[PDB]
Amino acid sequence: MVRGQVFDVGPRYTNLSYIGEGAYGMVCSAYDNVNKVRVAIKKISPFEHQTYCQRTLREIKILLRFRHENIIGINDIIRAPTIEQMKDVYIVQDLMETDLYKLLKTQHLSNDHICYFLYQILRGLKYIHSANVLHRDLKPSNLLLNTTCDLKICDFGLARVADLTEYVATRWYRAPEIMLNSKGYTKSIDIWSVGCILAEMLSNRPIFPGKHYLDQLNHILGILGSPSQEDLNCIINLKARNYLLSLPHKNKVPWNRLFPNADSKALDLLDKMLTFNPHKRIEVEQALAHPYLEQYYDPSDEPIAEAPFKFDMELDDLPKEKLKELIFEETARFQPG
Ligand SMILES: c1cc2nc(-c3cn[nH]c3)cnc2[nH]1
Repeated sequence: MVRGQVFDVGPRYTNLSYIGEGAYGMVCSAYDNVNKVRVAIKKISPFEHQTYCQRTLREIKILLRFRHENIIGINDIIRAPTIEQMKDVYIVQDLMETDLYKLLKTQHLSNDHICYFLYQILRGLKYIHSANVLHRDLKPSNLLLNTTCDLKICDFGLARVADLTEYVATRWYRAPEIMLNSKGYTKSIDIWSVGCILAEMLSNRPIFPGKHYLDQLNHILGILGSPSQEDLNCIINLKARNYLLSLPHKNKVPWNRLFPNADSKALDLLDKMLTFNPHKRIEVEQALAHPYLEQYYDPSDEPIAEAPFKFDMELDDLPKEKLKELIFEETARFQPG
């Protein structure tokens, strides 16, 4: 009953309004007749692909266990009463006004707004990393804003525990380790993404907008300069590593040349986040404690996870039929009864 596609969420949720297709499928706003407020509803139809099933179960478990101002929650989950009938799953969340991607398309951001947004992102990320979880897909369209500049991180379908050839909408925010298919990515890949987001807030355009795979690498090298052998210390393809090390030597481009009107403190922090070497890269607590964020930084008001997150049994080894069973169990609490 929307764009020709079924969206059965009534009778509680009425007055459907199409917002847009996303990672999982159709996203609509609806009127919650119980809470007398408009909400956002994700429709997911994952049960034919093993990876989508992973993503869905990942999203549900993470978001139901996390509790933080700067992280989207899950208000309700609608699905069929029997696992046989369950084809679609509807995830109900708070309706936000927009996301950072759209915002950066139309609006210029004051230095104080950039500073505050960055703080909220890192504050949320600090909690996520405290739960021993990597987000792995941080980007402007995954950062939601409400009417009063409150920021929430969303979409944890690609999240893993801190202990890939699938389609993604953009790779402009993926760390060099990820791009080079290394086997040992840590929490620092999220930090790299935030830096990219910081740079985009400062200029309203992406810092590394590659057209294709190898072009993505060239854009990075063109700004940061040629990587050393020590920078390329991850378990990576031997031929790909030799290729990078043989590319024309690039010098590092000064940040103030790319960002002439930016706060010098913002650029110093930006320099710490966009380091090629992951082990050189600044950590989330160190970023929060950077002078640029000093007016907001307060470790007494930055909640961490009560316990490190644990998918008690490992997930990507399970048949899609077993994952469906788990999704059914995790959503049983939201059923009438
Ligand atoms: C959960 C996802 C979501 N998305 C939007 C949104 C994104 N762009 N425009 C609205 C608003 N509220 C939301 N709640």
